[PDB]
Amino acid sequence: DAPGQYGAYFHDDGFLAFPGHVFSRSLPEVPETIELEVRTSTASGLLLWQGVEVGEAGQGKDFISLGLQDGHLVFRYQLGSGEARLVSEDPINDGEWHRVTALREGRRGSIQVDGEELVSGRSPGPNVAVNAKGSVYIGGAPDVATLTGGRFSSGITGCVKNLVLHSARPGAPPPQPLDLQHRAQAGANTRPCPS
Repeated sequence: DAPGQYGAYFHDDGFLAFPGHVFSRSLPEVPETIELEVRTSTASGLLLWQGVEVGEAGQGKDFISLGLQDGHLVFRYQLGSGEARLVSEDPINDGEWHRVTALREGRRGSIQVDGEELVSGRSPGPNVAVNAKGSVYIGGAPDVATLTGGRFSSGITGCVKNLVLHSARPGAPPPQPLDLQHRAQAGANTRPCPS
């Protein structure tokens, strides 16, 4: 009902972080979807990260992530037996809005940009489930390299909006975009992004 409720602008290495339960999972191999809209000129940086709870390895070093690499969308995950990395054909860091959708069914993944053709990928077997219950970071983090194990080194400057995180637990209701302005547990150098 308010401009900016579902969008956030990141600058000067800002970020928001949400409790892990915004991206709750359950049973291994339950399908999961990430969808968001992004506008940025940033070539390399983190869009979304969820890794293991602080203090829990354990939970192994599993993670799910979305980001930009030389402007291309990248979807990268680790279930405990090797990383998958899916990369868009084209760069998306043109400062115009794009919709990006990342889907996973156990080891198998796909990405789609602007409702165009799928690109698929797989992580090596046998592991099928992500064990990560840490906070969900959007747009960056206070120390991106430490958070991501060096895989990313910065966030983005730009907006993320209409963030849908959904593990399709049997019987559960439809997902809804996350209220970025009222549900974060931590953040800095961010403001509502009208669009």
